[PDB]
Amino acid sequence: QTSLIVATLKKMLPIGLNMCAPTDQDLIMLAKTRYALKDTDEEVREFLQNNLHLQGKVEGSPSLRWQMALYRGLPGPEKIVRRVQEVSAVLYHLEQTE
Amino acid sequence: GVEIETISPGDGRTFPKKGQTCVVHYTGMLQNGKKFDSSRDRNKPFKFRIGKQEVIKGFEEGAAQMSLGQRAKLTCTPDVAYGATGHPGVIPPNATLIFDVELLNLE
Amino acid sequence: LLLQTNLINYVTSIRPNIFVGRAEGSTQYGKWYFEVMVDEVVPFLTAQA
Amino acid sequence: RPVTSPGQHLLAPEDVVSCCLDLSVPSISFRINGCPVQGVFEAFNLDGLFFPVVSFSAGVKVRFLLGGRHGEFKFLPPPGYAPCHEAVLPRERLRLEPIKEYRREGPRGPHLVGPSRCLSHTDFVPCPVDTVQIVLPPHLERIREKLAENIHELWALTRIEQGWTYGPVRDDNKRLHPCLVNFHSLPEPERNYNLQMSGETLKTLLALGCHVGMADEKAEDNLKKTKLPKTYMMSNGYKPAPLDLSHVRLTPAQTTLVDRLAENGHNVWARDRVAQGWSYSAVQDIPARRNPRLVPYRLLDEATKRSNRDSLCQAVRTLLGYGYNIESRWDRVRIFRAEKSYTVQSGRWYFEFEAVTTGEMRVGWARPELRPDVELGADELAYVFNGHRGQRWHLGSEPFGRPWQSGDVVGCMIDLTENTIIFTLNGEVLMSDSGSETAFREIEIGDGFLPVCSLGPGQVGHLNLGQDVSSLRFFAICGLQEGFEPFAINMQRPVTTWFSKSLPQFEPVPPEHPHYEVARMDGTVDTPPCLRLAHRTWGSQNSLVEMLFLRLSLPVQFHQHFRCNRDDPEIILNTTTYYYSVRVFAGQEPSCVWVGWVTPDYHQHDMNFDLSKVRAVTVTMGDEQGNVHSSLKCSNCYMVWGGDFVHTDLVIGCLVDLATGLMTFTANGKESNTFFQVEPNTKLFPAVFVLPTHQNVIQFELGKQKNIMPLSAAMFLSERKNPAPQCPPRLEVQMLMPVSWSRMPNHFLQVETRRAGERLGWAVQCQDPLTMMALHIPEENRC
Repeated sequence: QTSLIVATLKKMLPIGLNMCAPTDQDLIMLAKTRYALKDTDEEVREFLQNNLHLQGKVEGSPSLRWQMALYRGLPGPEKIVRRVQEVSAVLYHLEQTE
Repeated sequence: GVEIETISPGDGRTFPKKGQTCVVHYTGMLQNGKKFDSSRDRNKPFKFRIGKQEVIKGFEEGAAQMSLGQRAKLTCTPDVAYGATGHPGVIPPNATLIFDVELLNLE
Repeated sequence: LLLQTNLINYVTSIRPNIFVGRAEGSTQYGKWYFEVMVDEVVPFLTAQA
Repeated sequence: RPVTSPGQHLLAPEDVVSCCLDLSVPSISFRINGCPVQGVFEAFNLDGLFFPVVSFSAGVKVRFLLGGRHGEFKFLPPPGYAPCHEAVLPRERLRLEPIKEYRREGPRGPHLVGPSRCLSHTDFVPCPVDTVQIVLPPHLERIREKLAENIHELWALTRIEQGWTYGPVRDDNKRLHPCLVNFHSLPEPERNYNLQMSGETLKTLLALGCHVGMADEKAEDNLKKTKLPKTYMMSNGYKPAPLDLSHVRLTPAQTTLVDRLAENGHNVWARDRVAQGWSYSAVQDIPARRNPRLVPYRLLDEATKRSNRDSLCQAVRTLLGYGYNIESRWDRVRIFRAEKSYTVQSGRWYFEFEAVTTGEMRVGWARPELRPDVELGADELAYVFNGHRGQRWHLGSEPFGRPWQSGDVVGCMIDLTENTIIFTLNGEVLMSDSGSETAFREIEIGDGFLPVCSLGPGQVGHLNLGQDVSSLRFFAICGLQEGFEPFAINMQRPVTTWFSKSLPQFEPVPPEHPHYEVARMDGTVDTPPCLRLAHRTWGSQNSLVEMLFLRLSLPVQFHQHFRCNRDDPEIILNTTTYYYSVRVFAGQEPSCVWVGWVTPDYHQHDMNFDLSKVRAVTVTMGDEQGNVHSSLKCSNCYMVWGGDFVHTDLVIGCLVDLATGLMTFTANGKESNTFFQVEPNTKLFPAVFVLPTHQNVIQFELGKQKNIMPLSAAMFLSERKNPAPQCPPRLEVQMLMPVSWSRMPNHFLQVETRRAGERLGWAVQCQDPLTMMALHIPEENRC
């Protein structure tokens, strides 16, 4: 059956995704992979504290170009890794229950 | 033996004279409406001189009766334009030609 | 036999919204009149008249 | 065709043209600068309505003159001809418009336009229920009298409120009227007219099927009259006293009865005036018998419809108070789709569709091989959502979503990773009745998908494939965070679109048609080559029967200028007459077959074809004195009816002489009196129209006759001197299809229209040139 918890999480997800910019896409896969193994939350936090440079370059795909147009024009460091870890944890857990 | 019809009026006072050169813009087509030549496509007026046999007889006789600035239509019989030979690859044998000639300047 | 090619101009039409016809028992008149006045024309704006 | 006129020349600045139309005897004539033109257009078809028109290319400037407040004529019209401005209908406003367009500019982008409803020439002839039948119910005679009395009181009150007072002779300026008297004091003829009118209200109620009968015998003696102050008193002592009907309430059926009683009464009056000879005009003219409101009730102004309606509503209330109670298919849709090269087979895509009207429209995704003459969603080639009433269409219909409103925008999404389609409305995902969040599922990639939409008559829509991301209005709300992308992202140029054009054309009959079959028979010693048609579902429960139009695929051409058992070799070698015949098998009614020829410009496709529906026109030329010296008949269809030669087979033969332009027909070897004539440079196709009634229908035959060549000698240059009948592969039969795909241009002409002034009229203008590269097919004479 479909519980209320998963339904409300799906409802709330889009804002969570909108919180982080597309440039941080790769780190999300990296965190998901590290969550495939039981990488303690703080262990992942400290780990990504050093590999930040691997973030996607502005030089790159056509896809990043028009997406960034939009992310800038919205009305508005360690916070970045915090956001990525938070999103990735729930993403991996939700995937494990497809 | 050439038929001439008027389309637009001209000055009515200036006519081609011996020793002059006629500058005209013309469009040619067959009797069935199939276009085969047009000087306006090349965007360059055609110049010819009377009496030196540079063009077919029909064209010269048609132009000799036109005033400066006049636009008219000409019809030429096969015996006056190309006869039973024609222009290989352009005009077939025994073809009647129709022209849309406008006289621009005389010199 | 072979297909031909050329360059041609576009053409369009305009009308006023009035309609008249002929029928048994119709309430419409049978004779009508109108005029047109031309101000400017460019005889050769392109290679075609 | 050349015409003669003084100073004959092409239209030039400062020229003025005038056109005259006479419908009593179909005739059209022109004048230029007041000089009569030497040509008239006479004897033409009258199946519709005429309108003025002008056509042009870039680089012109013209003004319309219509008289009256609009352009003033530079030459007085001939006697009996009316100015055109008098034909404006009461509910319309004069303006200049294009003709049957499918596109227009919009505030943010071009709008797509569906077909348009048009009036018919039969909409101007009234249709009253008025029949010879008379009622004369003896039981309604008393109420006829009482009704007339109250109608008079109400009328008098209406006059007196507007300042009318009594006098023995009517005076409109002083507002004196002799009818402001007691009803019983009116002159007998006026009383009788009033009684007749009351009786005809009652008779018209009965003709409309109303049941009218006494129900409350107490109601009459409980009625009271309205008591007006003395300021409503006339000098003769008369003061109106209409019934107080404030307690009366029409039922819905009675309201409907009032709405029906007034429309019929107006139509009867209209047809009476038409019989009296009056006609419609934009200005009243009593001597000319022209009245401004001489039109049927369907097309009337609301002010008068409501006015005349109230006299019949009040009448019904009085009656209730007195105790008696009473209680074509193809031009109806247009489809737009994207070009096949933009087909999509993976990813996730999004586009928007805004509805400017709340009518019948559809939108969705379609496959490349979509047919143009099948309503979207009725087959397996489309997945669309109908917004008029919440529905989803695929091989049928099912409830879904909710109906839209003007200004709403719909978002369409397709996901080829999960094979699902989702619809949204104003950013809100539409929900199925059964709790499903996806319109369709489990689809297969197949060949791909394309965006598609359709518009019904009178509808307008706006389509946005998303070339400019900022243009989208709800992409951010739903779709941006789900990984969907605009359909037209990263494109240098706007996407190309195709639409369905309803202009019938001839195409070959498919080898796999489910209803028709054509077989090629080779010649023998006794018979020539033939092409026969068969109906392959005759007599079954799902057979298809309808008019059929056929022609062969190659024409015959007339010469460029006219002159002035064995076969003799010289005669046949020097002849210019060709022959062909048609055989109709027994069991096919000859009354349902037409045989003859047709020109390359035939596009009728009529479902009730008769020889009276063939287009025709006559053009005549003369001299200044008016002496006619040339008359020509023009048409696009030269045929003879099979019923004129009315079991056993019937054979019809056709002849043509290419050197003289003459045509003749024979039936069973016997000549006929019918014949035609054409001009030097025409093309003709053999043709046959038939309505099948048997398994075996028709058979083309390509034989010959004594000293007459077969038409294969005229069709093919190589066989110009070979008298042996033939039928090469290039020769085949074709049928007429009603709809086809076509390509929308990328740019359109810009035209400016406005009212120059009271004396100058309306103006049109166009300056920017446009051109395109055309491709011509020599044999069919089209590009």
